[PDB]
Amino acid sequence: DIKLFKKWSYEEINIADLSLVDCIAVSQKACVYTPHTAGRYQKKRFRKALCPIVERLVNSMMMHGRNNGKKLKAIRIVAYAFEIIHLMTGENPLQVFVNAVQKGGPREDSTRQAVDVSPLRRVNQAIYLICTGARNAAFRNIKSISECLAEEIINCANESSSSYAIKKKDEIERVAKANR
Amino acid sequence: KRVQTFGKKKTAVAVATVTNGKGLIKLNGKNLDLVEPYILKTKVYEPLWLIGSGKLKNLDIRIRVKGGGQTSQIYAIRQAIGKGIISYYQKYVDESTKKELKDVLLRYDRSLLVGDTRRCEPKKFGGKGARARYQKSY
Amino acid sequence: VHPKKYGQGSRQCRVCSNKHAIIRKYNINICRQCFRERADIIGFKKYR
Amino acid sequence: QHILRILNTNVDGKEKVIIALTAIKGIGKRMATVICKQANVDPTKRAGELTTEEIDNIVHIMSTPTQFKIPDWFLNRRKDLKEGKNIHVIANQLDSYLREDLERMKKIRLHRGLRHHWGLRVRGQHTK
Amino acid sequence: RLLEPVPFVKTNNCIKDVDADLFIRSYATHLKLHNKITYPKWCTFVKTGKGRKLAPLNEDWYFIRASSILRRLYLHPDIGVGFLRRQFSSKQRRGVAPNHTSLASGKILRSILQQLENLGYVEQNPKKKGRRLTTKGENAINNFARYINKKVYN
Amino acid sequence: DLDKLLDLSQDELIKLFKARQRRKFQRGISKKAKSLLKKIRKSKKNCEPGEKPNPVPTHLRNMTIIPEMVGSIVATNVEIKPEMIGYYLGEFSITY
Amino acid sequence: KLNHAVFIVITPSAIAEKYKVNLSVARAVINHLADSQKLYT
Amino acid sequence: IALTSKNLRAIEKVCSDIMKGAKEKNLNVSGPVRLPVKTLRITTRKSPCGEGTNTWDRFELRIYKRLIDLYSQCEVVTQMTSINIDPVVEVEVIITDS
RNA sequence: AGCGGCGAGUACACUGUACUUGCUGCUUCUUAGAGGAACAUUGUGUGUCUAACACAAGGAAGUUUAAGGCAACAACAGGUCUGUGAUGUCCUUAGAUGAACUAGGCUGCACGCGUGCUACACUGAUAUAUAUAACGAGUAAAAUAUGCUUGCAUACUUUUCCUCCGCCGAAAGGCGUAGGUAAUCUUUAUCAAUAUAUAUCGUGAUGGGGAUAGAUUAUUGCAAUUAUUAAUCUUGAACGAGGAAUGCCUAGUAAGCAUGAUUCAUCAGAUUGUGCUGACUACGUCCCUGCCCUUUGUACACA
Repeated sequence: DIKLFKKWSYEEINIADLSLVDCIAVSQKACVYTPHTAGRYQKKRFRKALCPIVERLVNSMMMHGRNNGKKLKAIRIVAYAFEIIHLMTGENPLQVFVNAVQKGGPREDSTRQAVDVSPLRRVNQAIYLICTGARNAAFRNIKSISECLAEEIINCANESSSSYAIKKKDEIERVAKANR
Repeated sequence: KRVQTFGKKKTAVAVATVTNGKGLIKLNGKNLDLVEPYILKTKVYEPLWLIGSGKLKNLDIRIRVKGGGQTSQIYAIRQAIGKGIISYYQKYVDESTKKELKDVLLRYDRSLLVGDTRRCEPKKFGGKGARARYQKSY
Repeated sequence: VHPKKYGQGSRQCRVCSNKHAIIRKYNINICRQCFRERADIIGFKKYR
Repeated sequence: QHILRILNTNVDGKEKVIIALTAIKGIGKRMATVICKQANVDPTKRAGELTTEEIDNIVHIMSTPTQFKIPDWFLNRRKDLKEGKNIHVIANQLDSYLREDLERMKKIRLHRGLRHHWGLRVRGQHTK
Repeated sequence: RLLEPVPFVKTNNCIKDVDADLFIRSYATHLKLHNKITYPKWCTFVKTGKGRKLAPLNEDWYFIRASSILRRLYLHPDIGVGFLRRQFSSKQRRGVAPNHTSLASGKILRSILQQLENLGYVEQNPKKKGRRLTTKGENAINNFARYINKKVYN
Repeated sequence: DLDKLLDLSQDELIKLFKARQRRKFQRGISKKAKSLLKKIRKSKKNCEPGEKPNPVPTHLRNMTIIPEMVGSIVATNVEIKPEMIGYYLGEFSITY
Repeated sequence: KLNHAVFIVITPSAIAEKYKVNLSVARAVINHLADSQKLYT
Repeated sequence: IALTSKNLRAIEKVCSDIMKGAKEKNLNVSGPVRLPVKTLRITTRKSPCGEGTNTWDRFELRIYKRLIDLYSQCEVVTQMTSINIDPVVEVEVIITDS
């Protein structure tokens, strides 16, 4: 039916923990050719999780200094990035995407005494950590942010040490070994 | 014969007229293809998959679209054509399939038949923002 | 003198007789000070 | 092929062929560009396949280009009020002629010269 | 790629039905071949827009500007130099002071319109004070549109 | 360099000058300016060439220098010059 | 810093990874074989 | 025949006054005109002195226009208006033919 | 403001179409006169079955549909007598403490703090254009002729707002006119920017980015020096996301981006409105700060 960037329809997904599934919320109602729909989140507790994870990045990687407030170019960079994922790797860009978002969330953090993370913040910190990997992998890194993305999502989805998010996840888990 | 229908959603108000013919659809002098966003072109295409091009192949729906945001034009035009096809089914062509026509539109969503009333507000006093104050010093 | 039909001198408030804080919106030719208390009688209905 | 060193920096060999002549001076990309178009050098190629022949064409181009078709205003320091009409004099000679200009204001020694001498912006940098 | 399936009944009776930027690109293509017009030798030393602050760097800025201005003529049979200036408005950065939107340069569009008048594709008239296409212009641009339509359809 | 400027008419002297003086002169000269000129010429003819001309009373900052009245000191000791005329007077108290 | 050169799966990114080239000359080699960014065939 | 005022009830009553005479006299009368209202608004600071928080007030004037036409005698319509118009309302007259 | 309809078509389809002229079959459409509709609304739940609160639903409208203003009692020895011919008391006027005129100052600067304005790029630097809305706002002087000898006096239109157009000038700007005291002319079948898709570059203190210059050209005002404003060329400081500290902020809002209006002859980098893109997460807490209530202890009452 629909086609993400006229290419993808994500008709097969991974099981993951089956809990992040409701948070990632990939379904027909959230199906769209490109992100940056008119979706609204300011009424309840679900529809922020209802919003597709693709939008959850096109709106979250956006912040860096002057580069703030440019979102059409965020859709641009994600559209190109999805190209490079399935090109440098033989798997579905959105499938390795789901893999990365699933295995890029901190399983616990003390934050005042360790405490488990709800799936909402599991997805949240995964997105945040990969996007702040993107910013410092686009600053002073020779390579452009697009190929930086193509490197970081595979690094986080295959458990490769090069991803910033996984190092930060290990640091965040390490606090448990000292408190709990 | 001839029915004139309107669509009000966000800034843009679309006007269309369903007329007798073979399926001639016109968007100003443009067609449904050169507005630019192929993403919203298929958003407007969704009803044509819901109903079918075969039925559109026997009536003409002229459109004038003017002013407003890019999203609002498409969102107004889908409602305008839906109201037009509903009026034609009620008046001239056929009622029983109109019953199911409403049902198949509503099954996809309620957003097509009626849009949203979300709109911006009068910015408030205190600073540049509506709800943001000038930085304070002590 | 050095008069001309230009600048802040050629016009002033018509009650305080001062050139400071004069508003000419719709050529009202009044100062904000006295205007803020004439606003209701003139018709300026503080609404929203 | 690449890396040619001349009176102005031309290390930008891996860079573009036109930028090979626009980075030498006049970062404003206007004097450099008018010199480029008067020298008739395409931009599709890169600076690694440039010719000393084209460079010599340029060293004839920038020689008092008032003789060329360029207008009066576009050229830097158009009037510089004196018995004639002076010119943009690029790189070391640029520094020399604007040195002549900065010494000639010592006789002026008016408010603006005294201020720029004592270390104040000619318009006020407003350290207030 | 730029094509998508068309199940609705079309007309293809004019140029507004066909693409705009690629149509003016193909018009520039035919314009190189037939070369009824000049470059001219006057546009090369003045930037397109006041706030552009860059040279155009295309060797075709004038060539596509004429094409676009013709497309604007086709769309609006009543336009003026102010209209084209506004249509070509661009940002301008004033250094330490904020950006501001400012119009284009009048003389470039004035020369383009005078060249169009010499070409006779457009004309003036008191009634319909803006620029109005001649009927010969209509037929030429319409057969041009049909040629453009067919060369991409089949 | 200087004699042609001394004898040259205002209409082309102002073309030698810059448009900031051009607009001023083509738009107005005002009566005080002509009084000051007809008086400084009197002072220039009366005074000896062995010493500089005396300053001008009733000080003002908008007496354009036109190179046919070079020599004066002012009532601020920067002598007006052929490179200096198109700059207005200034010469004020910015005491530091 | 830059050290890649035009000297020596037509995907721009993959070929750039394979041959350590600039992106302009990577699209140049793409043209050299086939004959902003595009959707792939 | 157009009317000017600021408070809508004045125009409403003096407009209800309009068509009754036309119905009585069976004239060739054109239809009414219902223009969007104009809003005149200004902003001004409170606090005569500069001390304290800076606070301002916003004002508003609603301005109401309608236009009518009648193929009726100018003097008779002028009088049948002047009989029942308020000085707080302004009127202009013009005629039609068919 | 239109919708038609036909009146002739300019090019195509074939048994209506974009561009045009003109009026009238007609007013949901462009709109406002008017009221209505939202009422824990219906059922499935929590609650002493009371006050209240939940889900689902119709519905544009379910957090009072959101957002705008009005602010009781009492107080501050808060600000203002520099707003007033609102005002007491004291104080002063020809060598004014009244008015005008010349010039100057609040733009001057080791520094510090605000409000802000402009980068640290490739999520970007750059050239082309389509799809772009709203609040907006807008009318006692020119010049000519004569007389005296460019200036003075006297006579005739109205320039003295925004401007559209057609010209000239790279531009700034200059010229002569259409419209309009205004849903009618700027302008509105359309005014900015973040755009757009492909094109130059492809993070190399880089071409990023602009603190910084002299040279000037036109406008503004009689006067621009203290480079008011402004077009070009030359400029190349800091800047690798940030000391101790600290501000504001939950929905078409923050932020980014512009832009209207005021003060206006000229000048936002100020203030007040409007719109576009519609971000990360909270159906919360009393930890800090600061309030409200109850009890309690006071040797405090200027608390």
